[PDB]
Amino acid sequence: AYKIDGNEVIFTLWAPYQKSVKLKVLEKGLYEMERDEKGYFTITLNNVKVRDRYKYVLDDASEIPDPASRYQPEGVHGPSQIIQESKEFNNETFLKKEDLIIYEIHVGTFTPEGTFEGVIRKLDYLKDLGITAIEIMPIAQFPGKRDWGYDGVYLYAVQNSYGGPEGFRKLVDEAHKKGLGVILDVVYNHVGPEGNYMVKLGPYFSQKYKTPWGLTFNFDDAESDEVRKFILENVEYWIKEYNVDGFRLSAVHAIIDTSPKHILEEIADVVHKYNRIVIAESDLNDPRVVNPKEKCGYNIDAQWVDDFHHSIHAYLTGERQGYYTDFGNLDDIVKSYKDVFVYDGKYSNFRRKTHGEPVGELDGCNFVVYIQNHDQVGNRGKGERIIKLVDRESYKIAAALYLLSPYIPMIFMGEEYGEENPFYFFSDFSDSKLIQGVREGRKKENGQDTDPQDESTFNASKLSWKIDEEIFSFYKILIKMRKELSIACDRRVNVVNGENWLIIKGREYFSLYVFSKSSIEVKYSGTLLLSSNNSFPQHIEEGKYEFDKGFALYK
Ligand SMILES: OC[C@H]1O[C@H](O[C@H]2[C@H](O)[C@@H](O)[C@@H](O[C@H]3[C@H](O)[C@@H](O)[C@@H](O)O[C@@H]3CO)O[C@@H]2CO)[C@H](O)[C@@H](O)[C@@H]1O
Repeated sequence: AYKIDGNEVIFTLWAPYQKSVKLKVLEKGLYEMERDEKGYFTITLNNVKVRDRYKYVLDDASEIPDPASRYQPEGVHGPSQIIQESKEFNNETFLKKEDLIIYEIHVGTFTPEGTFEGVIRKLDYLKDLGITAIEIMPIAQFPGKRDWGYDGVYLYAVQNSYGGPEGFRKLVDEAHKKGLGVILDVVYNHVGPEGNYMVKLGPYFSQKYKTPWGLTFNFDDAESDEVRKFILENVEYWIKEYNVDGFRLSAVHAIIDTSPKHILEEIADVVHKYNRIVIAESDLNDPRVVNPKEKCGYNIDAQWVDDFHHSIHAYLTGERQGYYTDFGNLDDIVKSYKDVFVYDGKYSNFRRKTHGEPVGELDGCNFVVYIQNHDQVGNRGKGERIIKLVDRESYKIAAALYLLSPYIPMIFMGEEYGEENPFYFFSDFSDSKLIQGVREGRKKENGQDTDPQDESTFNASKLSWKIDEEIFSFYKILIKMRKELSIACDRRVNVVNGENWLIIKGREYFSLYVFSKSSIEVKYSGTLLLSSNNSFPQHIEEGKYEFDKGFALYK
């Protein structure tokens, strides 16, 4: 994009497809740019200040925003803007992976405001709940106001309608004062379908394959050095310019790289260079994502493990559609509890292939688990939260299973107080083809009948903030007991199961998960820390008990 250099500013556009490019500074001038042989265009200017707006005009005289824009005040087709530029950052995150309890937030819907300011207003509540890091869904500028974020199209530009650069920086600074970390969801596997102008510039995109969401970045073919650079500088930029704590990488199985060093390893190298954390959403069931270099891995800090969610959801709801077909047994939950992946190199009927690989001795803090998140709610056609799909006891049992697991737990916004509103897929394109495409694709892929482009679809997805006190208090105590029992990262657990029950015993605790009234042989003693109802004894000893449906934590 641009580099401020005392009182001058250098503009750089990578555009090998283009014979000649002009810098257009709105209400100032047009300036010819110098071309190097790799196709970078440069010009250094003296008359540019903060708030100045610009575009680049191409060979065919067409005008485009800066692909590396730091701010798009008028959206994805408007001009780019020069910004404030406080390059101020801590050399370390204070976040410790082992203490991580994550809370996923969609900014537009989290709060009536729908902005960063709205999330600042909730920091005290979040802190008090006991979360240690917030995970922000993508903020790279996308079309309109209503989008999950995965249609982001300007990787360095903070969404205008969320409050732009200033709002986000204020959010992170305020989060830090309250002792909360911020994790940014970033998308390096594709670009959204409206408002991306990189195709006219050079081979940003791979000819080699496609994601379900668009063409993917070119990391390993002709001219890919510069595209690797575009992505790697983006990770550096979020750290230095916004003092962000870490990242959640969208769909790393869709980032394909046959280079000698995988771009995923380089991504982690940048984040580790600045002592930050990265988490990968990976559908590979392959420890290489998370293995250290010495074990041939990319050394990413942790990965999402859908198998854990899927085990719990399928078993508790009886659902078997789509990917749930691969799950549904109690055994699947115990397998994920013991071995992390259910598919650790076993035939998948859903995938029609052998899937995954065992994880070895990696500790629990290489993985993140959840009973809810924006996908497991929002990719449902009716967008239902799991609260609508199981009874109250099972909801509490589910919450306990993940929050007391050895893995890093992630809470979906609202889950903790028993939110009941759906979370739908919504979008805000203005290109009529994409408007028709999204409705038709989403109806077909997801069975979504609400219109993604209809504002009511977004309004309906806003949190109500209607507190179920009994559920909220139950979450708070879970989170606190997790910390006090040193549950985190520790995979040394013993698991016994019968038909309709599970007992899980760690170093300092044991839990009873009674799915259905059962006579159970309890091999341990302890004192009761928390229970989902009042039927469990305060002190229990070794013996046989007939329990009603519920959950209890001892010791
Ligand atoms: O018509 C817009 C777009 O819709 C569909 O793509 C969306 C997916 O339906 C939706 O699930 C979401 O997918 C992202 C996940 O939510 C997220 O966790 C991440 O890891 O990766 C996914 C892609 O980034 O968002 C996409 C994009 O909006 C449809 O498949 C597309 O063809 C269509 O372009």
